[PDB]
Amino acid sequence: QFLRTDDEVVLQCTATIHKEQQKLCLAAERLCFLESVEKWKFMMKTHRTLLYGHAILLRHSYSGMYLCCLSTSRSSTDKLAFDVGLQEDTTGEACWWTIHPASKQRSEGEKVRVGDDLILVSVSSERYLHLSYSWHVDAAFQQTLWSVAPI
Repeated sequence: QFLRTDDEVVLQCTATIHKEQQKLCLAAERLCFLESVEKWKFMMKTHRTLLYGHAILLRHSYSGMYLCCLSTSRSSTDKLAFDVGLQEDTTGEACWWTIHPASKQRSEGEKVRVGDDLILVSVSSERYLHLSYSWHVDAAFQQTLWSVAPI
């Protein structure tokens, strides 16, 4: 089963809480946060299979808004990371993310499988969608690995 646009997914990263790893889910309601309204769909325009190096939108299902890298750096105590949040507007590059493999055992232009560990690169700011500690998401120079499950 490959990953496709319009398929409702949960977007997860591993966090190391009490020296204990668990899978956390991206959520939102105007910035983004983590939990475990966690439902997302990949899109290519305002159910095609996604390829690595494809730029995509992440549409939040409850709200209908998109995950966009912001200007501001207010959620972070690293001032080189940008805030990530929901935006209704989708002209410009800020709501766009390119998908990359975690592993060398996956190539650019290849089909993105479910259960593939993913790296998500902001088109406008060239930063990664990034897990930060509470736990939040920002856009930073350090990579975080994301995986997608069906929901």
